[PDB]
Amino acid sequence: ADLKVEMMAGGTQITPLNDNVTIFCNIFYSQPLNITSMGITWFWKSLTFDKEVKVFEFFGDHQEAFRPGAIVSPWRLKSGDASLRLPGIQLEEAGEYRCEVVVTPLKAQGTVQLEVVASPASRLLLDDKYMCESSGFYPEAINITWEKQTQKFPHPIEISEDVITGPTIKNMDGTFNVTSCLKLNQEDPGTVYQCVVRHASLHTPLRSNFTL
Ligand SMILES: *[C@@H]1O[C@H](CO)[C@@H](O[C@@H]2O[C@H](CO)[C@@H](O)[C@H](O)[C@H]2NC(C)=O)[C@H](O)[C@H]1NC(C)=O
Ligand SMILES: *[C@@H]1O[C@H](CO)[C@@H](O)[C@H](O)[C@H]1NC(C)=O
Ligand SMILES: *[C@@H]1O[C@H](CO)[C@@H](O)[C@H](O)[C@H]1NC(C)=O
Ligand SMILES: *[C@@H]1O[C@H](CO)[C@@H](O)[C@H](O)[C@H]1NC(C)=O
Repeated sequence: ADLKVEMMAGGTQITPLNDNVTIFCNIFYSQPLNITSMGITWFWKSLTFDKEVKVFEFFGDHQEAFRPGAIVSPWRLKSGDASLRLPGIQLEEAGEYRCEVVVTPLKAQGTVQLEVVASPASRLLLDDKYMCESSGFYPEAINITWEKQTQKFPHPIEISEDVITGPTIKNMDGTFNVTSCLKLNQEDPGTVYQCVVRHASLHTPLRSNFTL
């Protein structure tokens, strides 16, 4: 084609909740481009609702953002960069974004999936039974385990016996919490107990420790 659009390689963009995101869209055109007579429109739709809405409409003479703070800048366009910036991205803004460019009579488009993730914060509730509460994470998938390091065997051992993890619960802001319980008793002195939280938003597991 004479007119093409390239989005993020692979089709998916992941971003931390509340960060300022830039969703890529680069224009390729085989003939000289009049950026003042071109049209760029960004659309959004939830991954479960086929309802699609406009996020930003650019026309050489004028521009309109439908989601506040959203911007495609004329200066980036000079290098064919039609990327959309969304300051302070929210969980509800995850889903699929379509970039559509029109250079009459041609039209080109590209789509990308935006995934917004929130990292869990974890805390121990030690006041027989000990708890570990992880909170404010998104998506719901999470793996909570417990491990222990004793003096006699100085290496982590995962505790599978006597661990009951409660249901994942919903927060009004759209994130989730989950609490895991460790039952003890018959223990050696100086053992370090650890609640280990694994989630997609985490680059490394979150570990919270305590001794008795
Ligand atoms: C999910 O966990 C969070 C963190 O513990 C809970 O938020 C706290 O709620 C208490 C009780 O109202 C407040 O005093 C704190 O200020 C909150 N902590 C912070 C800093 O966010 C939240 O209540 C839990 N959600 C559910 C569904 O119970
Ligand atoms: C997003 O940009 C704003 C500038 O308006 C800045 O204050 C904010 O911290 C940025 N977000 C992050 C966490 O990088
Ligand atoms: C670019 O488009 C604008 C609006 O149609 C027009 O005024 C201008 O002459 C064009 N530039 C060219 C083709 O030199
Ligand atoms: C818990 O122990 C692990 C391994 O010894 C350590 O990497 C981690 O930073 C500790 N966590 C805290 C909150 O001190």
